[PDB]
Amino acid sequence: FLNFTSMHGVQPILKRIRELSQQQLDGAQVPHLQWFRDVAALESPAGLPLREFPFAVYLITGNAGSGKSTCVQTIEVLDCVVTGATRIAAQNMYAKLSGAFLSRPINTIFHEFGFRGNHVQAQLGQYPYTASLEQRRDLTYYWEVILDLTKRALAARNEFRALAALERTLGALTRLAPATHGALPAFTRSNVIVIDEAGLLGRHLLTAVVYCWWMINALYHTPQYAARLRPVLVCVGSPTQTASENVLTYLICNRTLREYARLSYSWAIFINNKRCVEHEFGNLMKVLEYGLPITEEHMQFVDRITNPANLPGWTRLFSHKEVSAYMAKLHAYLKVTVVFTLQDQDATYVLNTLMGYTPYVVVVNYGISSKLAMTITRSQGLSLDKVAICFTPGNLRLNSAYVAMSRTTSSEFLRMNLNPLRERHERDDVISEHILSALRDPNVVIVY
Amino acid sequence: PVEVTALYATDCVITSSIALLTNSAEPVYIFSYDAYTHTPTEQDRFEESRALYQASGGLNGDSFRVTFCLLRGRTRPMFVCRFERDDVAALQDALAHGTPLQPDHIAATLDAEATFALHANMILALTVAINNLTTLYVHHEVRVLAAYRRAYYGSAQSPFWFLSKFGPDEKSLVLTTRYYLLQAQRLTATYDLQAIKDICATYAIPHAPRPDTVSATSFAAITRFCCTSQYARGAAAAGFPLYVERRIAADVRETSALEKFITHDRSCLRVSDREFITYIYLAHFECFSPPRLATHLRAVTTHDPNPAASTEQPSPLGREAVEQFFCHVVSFFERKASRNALEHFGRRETLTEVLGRYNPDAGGTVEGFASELLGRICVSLCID
Ligand SMILES: Cc1nc(N(C)C(=O)Cc2ccc(-c3ccccn3)cc2)sc1S(N)(=O)=O
Repeated sequence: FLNFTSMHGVQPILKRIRELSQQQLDGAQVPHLQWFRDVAALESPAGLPLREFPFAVYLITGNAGSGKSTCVQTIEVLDCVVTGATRIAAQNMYAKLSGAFLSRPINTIFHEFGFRGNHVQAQLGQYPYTASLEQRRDLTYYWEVILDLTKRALAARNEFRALAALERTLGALTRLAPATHGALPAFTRSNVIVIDEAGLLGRHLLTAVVYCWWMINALYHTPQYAARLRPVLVCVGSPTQTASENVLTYLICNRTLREYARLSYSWAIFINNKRCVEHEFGNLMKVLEYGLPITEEHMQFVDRITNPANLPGWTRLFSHKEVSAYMAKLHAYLKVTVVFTLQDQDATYVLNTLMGYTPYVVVVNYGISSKLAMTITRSQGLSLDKVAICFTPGNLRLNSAYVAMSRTTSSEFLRMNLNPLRERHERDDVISEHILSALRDPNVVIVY
Repeated sequence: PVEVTALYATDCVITSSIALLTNSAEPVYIFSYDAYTHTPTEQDRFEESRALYQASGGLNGDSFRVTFCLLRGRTRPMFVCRFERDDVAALQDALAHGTPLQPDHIAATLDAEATFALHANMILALTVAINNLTTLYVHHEVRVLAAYRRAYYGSAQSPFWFLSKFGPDEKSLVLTTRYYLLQAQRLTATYDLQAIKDICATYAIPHAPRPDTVSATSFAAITRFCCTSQYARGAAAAGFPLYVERRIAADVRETSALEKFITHDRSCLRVSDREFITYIYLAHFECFSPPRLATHLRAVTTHDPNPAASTEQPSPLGREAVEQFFCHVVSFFERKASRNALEHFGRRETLTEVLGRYNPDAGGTVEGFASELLGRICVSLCID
């Protein structure tokens, strides 16, 4: 069907990735398991040596609705571990890629990477630090997690070395170890790790993923480890619409990471938006992003709610408390009015599917999803059709405006209170400058 | 000797396959099947592929080597049978009329050396795990079953899966399934499934009404729904892979030729940022518009499978650089964008057009809504 004559632009992509992961490292640079010991013994990050954990990156960026997921669909001629940054993203790619062909249950990066329960409740960044790829600052940052993960991994092998020894009697049986054992993590089977929507991750989490991948590959002596094979993270995401510092931003901005990764030769940009169908909205969104100058002409189209009276089935995007106030008053007045009234929200549930009750309300328990009022920050990733924005001035940033106005297919369903392009608004043009220079690079690949 | 790759199925298939190797089993269905002779001009390639199939004969060969397989690599063999006897008749029935192959014929044709050659490493692995012929299924059964679940991934699907993923139409099912799962690896075309579906849609060959118009339940009838299809035998089945290559050649020629112009002009236009983004989107529109994509897809469409006919004609996609690539060097990138959006998005009328409709500056409606705050105190500027 005609909408997929950008698939031809996806093949060069795969070539690079196939080129990028076939590359073997030299033996003196491959990390050795002894490194991951005495990390388990070191009490405070102060004793970490300068050691370069290798990796490669092939980055994917573009607005939502650009078709950035079509690349992840096409990466099923390559052996890969597709993973997501949020459970929502993981399920979204499960549905997206399991609708096209076979697909193993896609987990978040935290199910890979070993992240577990006793890791959310961990304060981070307490240890200080004062460039070279020689990563240490990231592990110092994210050290409670890294330390606990390494201690757990060492505390609990020979699943792979045994087959290697048996073949040393007579490298094949090593590859069949995943088929035989049902617990070995997915980092053990491939070096291509695709991360959907990488902007929802911390800039330290790149180094942590590279670290734990090498750690599992060493603690298990998996064949790719024996092949001097290096991690290849394919970070698909939206830099401008997603937000510390982003992994995608970390890669696009940091000059030593931008030159070790050699991005200009290893980056694809998705320029299209199959979602929006109206021209002026498209031009506005094209400006918001790409950081073009704001004109009175781009005004006069943005020219073209707190009361719950009249916009039923419209989501009011507010910062954190205003949502609570709105929903509270919603429930409070619907008492005197289809619906009725009975922790991420404020208390008391509306019957709009959330209509039936007993207490498996419709489901095991009663933490639920409303999709009625939900903040701008949480609005990211979730694509809607029933938007109505409530910007507050004095802390207005065009990142927030560009997000909030881009959750919906058509501007016919767009409402808000103020003009974010008219009031005082903070310009964060550094990402836009980088992306726009990137487009202007002959080695970068661009897909319409 | 006519080699054949058969993607069979069983009403799990892993349990039946292990049992069949074990000589301990259910009838199987050759869903899609390849056919190739070992050891050329595309004319000769089409002729040989055609002559191997036949309108009448299921397969023009006296001796057959059948690798039965299941679902990088998208299919993986399970066991290799041979057919020299008059049991070849059963193979002809299965490949031609879709009749299931009974287990007894399989066992009588199971070439033990080749089948167990490609299993030995897996038995070794199972033993090693247990230590920490194939008949480990008698004791430590569940472990062997689970390991072979993990080994042949997604080889235990539903009929609905093959019917849904691999096409709604007969043509899509037969040809796309066969190509993608078998001939892509055998024969280039490391393309996604949807890509080959789109290429199949362009394979505009003579369709034929079904002698018994049916469609769709479970694993009994999709085999007869495919092996009897006109598309599985003859010029169509013999010319589909060659046309996949030809279509990709034409496309990639056009797309790469236009990427050259875009990429160069993208890295040489010393230009303002506004005009840069205007230019990038204008170039992509002028090259790959829905109208021009439709024109090129028609230009690459074939109507007769034989590459000697080749109803496809040379494409105009790239030669339409004349309209936009005047970049020899109000600016031109804006005015082309205008004379262009006017076409593809519509006429945006004008302000005077509605000022005529109001002939509110004097019409009382200036105080018709602006003076009607209506309790809210367009409106509230300094609400799209
Ligand atoms: C007439 C025309 N139509 C054109 N299309 C189809 C488009 O822009 C399609 C599009 C629309 C929005 C975006 C986007 C960009 C950044 C953030 C969000 N979304 C990308 C792509 S481009 C031209 S023109 N006037 O240059 O010939």
